[PDB]
Amino acid sequence: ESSSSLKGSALGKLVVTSGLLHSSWSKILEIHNPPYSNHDPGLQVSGLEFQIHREEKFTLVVFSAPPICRSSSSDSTLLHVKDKENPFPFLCSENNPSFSLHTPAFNLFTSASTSLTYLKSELLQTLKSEKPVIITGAALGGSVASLYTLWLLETIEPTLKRPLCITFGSPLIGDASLQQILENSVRNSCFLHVVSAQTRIKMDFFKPFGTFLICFDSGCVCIEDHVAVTELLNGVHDSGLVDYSQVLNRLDQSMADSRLIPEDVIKGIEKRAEMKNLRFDMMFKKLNDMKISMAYIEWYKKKCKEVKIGYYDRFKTQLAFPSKEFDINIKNHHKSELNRFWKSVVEEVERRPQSDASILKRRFLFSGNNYRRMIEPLDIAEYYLEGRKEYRTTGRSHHYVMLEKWFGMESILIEKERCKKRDLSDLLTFDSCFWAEVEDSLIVINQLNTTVGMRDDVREVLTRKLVEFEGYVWEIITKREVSPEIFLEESSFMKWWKEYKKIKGFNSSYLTEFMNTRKYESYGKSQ
Amino acid sequence: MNSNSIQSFDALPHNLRECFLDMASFLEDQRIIASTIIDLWSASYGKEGMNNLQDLASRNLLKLLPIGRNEYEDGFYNELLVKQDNVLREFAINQCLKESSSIFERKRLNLEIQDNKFPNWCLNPKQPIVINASLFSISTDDSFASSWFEMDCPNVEALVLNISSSNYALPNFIATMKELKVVIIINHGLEPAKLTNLSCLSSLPNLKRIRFEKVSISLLDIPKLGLKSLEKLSLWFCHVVDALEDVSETLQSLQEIEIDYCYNLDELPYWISQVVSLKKLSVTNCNKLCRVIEAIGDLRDLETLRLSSCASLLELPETIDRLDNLRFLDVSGGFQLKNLPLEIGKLKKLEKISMKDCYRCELPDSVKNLENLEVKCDEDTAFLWKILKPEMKNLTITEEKTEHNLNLLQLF
Amino acid sequence: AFEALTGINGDLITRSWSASKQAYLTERYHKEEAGAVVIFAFQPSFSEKDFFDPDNKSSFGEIKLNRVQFPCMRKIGKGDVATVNEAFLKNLEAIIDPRTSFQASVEMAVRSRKQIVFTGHSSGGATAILATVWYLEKYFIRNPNVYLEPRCVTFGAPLVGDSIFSHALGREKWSRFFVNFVSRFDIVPRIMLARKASVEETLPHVLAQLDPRKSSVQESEQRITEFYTRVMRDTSTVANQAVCELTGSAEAFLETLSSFLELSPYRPAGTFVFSTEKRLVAVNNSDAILQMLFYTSQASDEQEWSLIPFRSIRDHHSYEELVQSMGKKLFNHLDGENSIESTLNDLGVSTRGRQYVQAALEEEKKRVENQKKIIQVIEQERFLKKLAWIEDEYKPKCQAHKNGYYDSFKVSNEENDFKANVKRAELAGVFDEVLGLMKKCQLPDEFEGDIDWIKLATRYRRLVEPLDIANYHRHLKNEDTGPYMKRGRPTRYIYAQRGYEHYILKPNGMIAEDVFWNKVNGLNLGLQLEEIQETLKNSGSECGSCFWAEVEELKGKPYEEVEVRVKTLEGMLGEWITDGEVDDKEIFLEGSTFRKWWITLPKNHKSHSPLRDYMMD
Repeated sequence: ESSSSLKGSALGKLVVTSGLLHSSWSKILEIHNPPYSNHDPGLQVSGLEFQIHREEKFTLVVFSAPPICRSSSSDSTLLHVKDKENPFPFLCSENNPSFSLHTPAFNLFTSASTSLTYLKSELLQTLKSEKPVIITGAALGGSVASLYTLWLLETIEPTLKRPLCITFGSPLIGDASLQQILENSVRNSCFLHVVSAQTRIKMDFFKPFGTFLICFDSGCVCIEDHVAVTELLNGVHDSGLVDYSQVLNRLDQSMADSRLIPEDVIKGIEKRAEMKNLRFDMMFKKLNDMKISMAYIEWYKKKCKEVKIGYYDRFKTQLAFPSKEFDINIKNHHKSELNRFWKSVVEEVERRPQSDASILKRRFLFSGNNYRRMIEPLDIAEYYLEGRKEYRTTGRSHHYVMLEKWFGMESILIEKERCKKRDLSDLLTFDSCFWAEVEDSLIVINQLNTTVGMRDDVREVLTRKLVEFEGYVWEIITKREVSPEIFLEESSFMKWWKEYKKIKGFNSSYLTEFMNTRKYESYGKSQ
Repeated sequence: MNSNSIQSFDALPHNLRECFLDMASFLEDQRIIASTIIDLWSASYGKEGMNNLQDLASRNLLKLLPIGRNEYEDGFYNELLVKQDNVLREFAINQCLKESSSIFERKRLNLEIQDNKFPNWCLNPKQPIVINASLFSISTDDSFASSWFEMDCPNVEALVLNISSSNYALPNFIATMKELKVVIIINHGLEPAKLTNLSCLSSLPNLKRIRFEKVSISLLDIPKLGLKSLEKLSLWFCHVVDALEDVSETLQSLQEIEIDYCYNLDELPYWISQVVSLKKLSVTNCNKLCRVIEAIGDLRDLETLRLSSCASLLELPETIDRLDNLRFLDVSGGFQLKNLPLEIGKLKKLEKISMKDCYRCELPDSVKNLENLEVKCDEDTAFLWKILKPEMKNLTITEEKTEHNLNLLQLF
Repeated sequence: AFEALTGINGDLITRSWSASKQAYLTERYHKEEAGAVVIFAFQPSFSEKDFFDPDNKSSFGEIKLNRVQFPCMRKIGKGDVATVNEAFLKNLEAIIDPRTSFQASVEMAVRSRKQIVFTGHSSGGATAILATVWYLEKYFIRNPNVYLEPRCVTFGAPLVGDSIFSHALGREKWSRFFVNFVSRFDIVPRIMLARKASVEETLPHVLAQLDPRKSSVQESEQRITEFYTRVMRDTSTVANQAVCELTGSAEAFLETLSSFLELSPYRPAGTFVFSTEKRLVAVNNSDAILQMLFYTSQASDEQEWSLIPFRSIRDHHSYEELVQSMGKKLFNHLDGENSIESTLNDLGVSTRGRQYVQAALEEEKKRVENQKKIIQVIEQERFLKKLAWIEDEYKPKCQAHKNGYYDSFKVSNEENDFKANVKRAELAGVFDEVLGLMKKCQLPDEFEGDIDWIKLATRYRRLVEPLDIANYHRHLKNEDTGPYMKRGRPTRYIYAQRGYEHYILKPNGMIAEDVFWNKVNGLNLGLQLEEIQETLKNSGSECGSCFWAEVEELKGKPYEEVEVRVKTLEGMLGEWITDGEVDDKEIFLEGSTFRKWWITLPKNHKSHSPLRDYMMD
């Protein structure tokens, strides 16, 4: 009666009546039972066998491999994001910079990357054309086919069709780190590992990923929850060849029985499923609180403009030298809550996009973009107080980077017009690393003045980084892409300008005219 | 001025206009945490002070502004601000001036020292200098060098030190204030004021309340001062320096500790856990406090434990399960609080848990044991308790929603 | 008891079955007057063209209803229209064609206040279903009376509409009018769950075998058995997908599978009455009916399996028996009884089939539970107060400042402005939660038609959409993500608008878009109709709540750029004020952005403007 157990049996039936199992398996049979043979003495004569079947409404790819060592073939290859032997750099994460693959399967994939690289482009085009692609394999053949599928999942946009990998009694492929990377992920949904109910797998290092079709004489169950799959299939290495022709036949009968799966396991799936649903709903309701926190931060910022320091500076100053309570609440209540929230948003939606067409839906994408421009400067202020350097290229928290990339991608497609006479008092600077540029230039100015024994060559680089920054500043003013608040008396930008005036020289500077004449006092105001 | 400044003062009952007159010991547009005024009023008026503060509010002699839940009923007043219009405050200052034409006979003496220019009465030749005042306030500025005169202050029951300096040495004539019941020291300066000569407080036999605001002190060294009659200690927005001889029967009267906004506090001093007489311990808005020592279980008579809005406090000491007398556990604001103590259910006198934003807090199985329990929380946090309820004897879930306003901006 | 559920009484049942039989002889339709009852019975057809239209390229012969003559057959907020079997619909169209008497006979029965009934057997039943909604759209929704309610009674009808179709009959409260009798094994109610390509080989033969005026020249076993097997296999697939999709569950492998599945869209519409030798079992819940369509037509032993495809054809003609044996049968209402177990056992449903049917019914109970939860929140004072504060405190005070609450909010000076923004976000959260549930179909079908809800949303929209437009512009979101009327507007507001428009306009059979374009043409703007429609794209002169956005898009641009839009806006402001969409105490204030932009307009326009008296200058 559990909505999970119901869904599992109904989904198993769906897969079976699919015909995906009969398609895949009959092609696998053809590798070793060729349909057409010729007996010409002339035409007749360990590694990877493979065959492409370009059918009419799909392209199927079978991989096959030599039968596996049973007593001790566990072997593990470690793949680090910075390793160049790594074919799956895109799979790695900040929490998961490395993972491990069963080494026979891995080496079998690598050897064959040649001549199948070509295949990869076609398949992607095939998918791009809206034509399905299945990739399949028995045993270590399935292991290799799964590695190949992963190889095809480099770019996941919610709008690109995705390959389906179907496996038959394969061994495990990834470790616990691969599992974590793939969990609850669109990638994870590309793999169906058909296994027999009586099959057992030793699972002390290799861990299940993807969906599992667990087959009984009475029928099958589609299980997506990986701890349930561990529960049902972990034993002590008790493999037995399973003729999957026989399994497919018995599924076909469907004349399923009661209690295919133990109750406790079902309960667990249901519990974890419902926690996940509630977590999703919570993210949606908690967005409203985050917008309210943003509203408090709006009022902080206006007050900081009124006092002529600016919010970033006030945040920085007050963090270094605490003296007022409001600021401590801004930082430890609202900014903190906002950071946990939006980090979690990004980490979730790059696993499971939010709609057919979008990684992030408009409420999330748009208010995430506002959150970026508003609150990344505070994280920059913290970053520079800590004495860290080079924020843009070495320091950005990932979630800010994703929110920027996604908003840019969508912005390409948005009809908008900026009015050249709008008051910009409330503009949120588009380059949310702007303050990092200010702080870096301050640092270089200190290096110029305070460093003695500096070589001439370095000084020139420093000076041109200086003129570079000046050009960046002038372009963002010209293009009306900075908040007028950078010009407040007490801000770090005005500090930068004071220090720089002394160092700079003899060049056209539309910036210095602009500053010297005070026209910055009119930047962003009209009538 | 207004027809209801002079007239609402002229109608005032005795106690209310004395309180109004107390308001003259605060600075212009000071943001007064109500705790300050309650402490001050405590000696003369007991528990009626919040009543008096509300009375003065409702007849428009002062303004009250809540900056949080403000459940004043529990006895916490850190979440209410008091402001007074500077016209009313100047009126009060001049009422205090006209109560006596002799500064030596005045009941309320408000002394002010700018650029180290002491008033002429302080420099008088015919020592001894003896003042009659009951309420004594001293405002010094940021260039003040703490070069005090000598005087006797036999009648002072309440002292308000308004300080703006990086360094401040308490004046030795405090040691003559045998009748002192309350000491309030608030720093209005940018930098935490480093206090010295706190030992002038050591032998004041009636000293029951101390409140420090935005000063720098050794919290660790507080028991070395004796303070044998102290009933409440409050530290607000104060910087703590790590670190004189231990004393016998330290803080034997200590009954309530409040610590708020102490941003570089990273561990409770051990001596706080060893104050057997302690009834209430409140730590709020201390954002570097990661842990609370488990020695707090030693606090036998504790009835209220407030560990609240501490951004970094991820778990509670398990030994809370020894606080047999605990009535009230307040951990509201613990956005990152992950678990309640495992054996929380052992406590047979716990009547109320407040956890208004602890939406990442898991609930231990023991909570089912607690009976006749009120839980104050938000709806999200309310979710786990809604599930536990049917298994529980007379659980009350009170769902608090936030009241949004701009009042904390006053503290900007 | 039976009449309580269904509104029909066995006398009408038997008369309807009789009239159905008579419609075989007649071409297209037969009329039958029985006192104050007028029965239209529709001729079945047994050609394949009459189930799967030859010109229709889709896999299930479906077509979208025309939104203009079936304006209720859609999801209101979402906008999406119902889908029906194209061949059935074309049959209906041929019948209502004025070259027949059908419409005049209907109008004559209406004037006489007689009860109108639409029946049919097999595909005539399908036509009857469609005819009913046509009648519901032309006569009932206009001026509804008890005298004027129709009754639709079908026997062994194939499925007709999709899930939106069923939803719409639900929301209009029309599904009570539909009673569909199905014998347990009859194939016809199942056929349209199968893909055209699964049965096209064997459909003509079994249709001929189903035709009682047949040769039965070839009586083929394999063809019938083939047909049955394909039908039920496709039916199982649809049912399984439905099980998987019932809860709004994360559906990730299912999504994956979707590329390899192609499932019929048709769903049970109306009340279904399953008949066995023992029982008459009434069922309202469409999802449960679908599961039953699969699970009541199974076999226990192999021998039965051989037999069933054949009973599956004969039972299509079990309806004389049914009509004659109503008093001899055990009647119950599935939806209402606390234990369905024995009821569904007597229908051959497996235990799992029970659990599927059960889950479907429980899903309806949870939709109801969600409604009660929303209602309690909306009912709460704290929710209500926020609207009140905006309405009784924010707006009066902001009017006193003499710029109104739109500009006051936009010039976000005071604490009250902050409180206004916070109320605005909290309310958005509440209505975004309701909209979440509506989008996933986790509220009852009646919800969007519920007048209390319509009124609350309309008050909220009128009051606070202006504040969300102020919020959009005060902080330059229009310069980030465009004009509000295109990518800014919250969907909650469009749902509220559409719900209100539908409630107000359905009694008179017009749709809001057509009302709008007629008013525009009546403005005499003098451009060509397509050119005006292109000038007014994404205008938000379509909604009063959206007025500020139009002003924010027009203000400060050269009058001749925007003359059409200025005049359209002016032209509808009068009724906007009349109806309460726009507040005449706010817009014309000296402070108002609208007033200040309007005095900027050229003098002639102003002289000739409807609004000149309201604003000086």
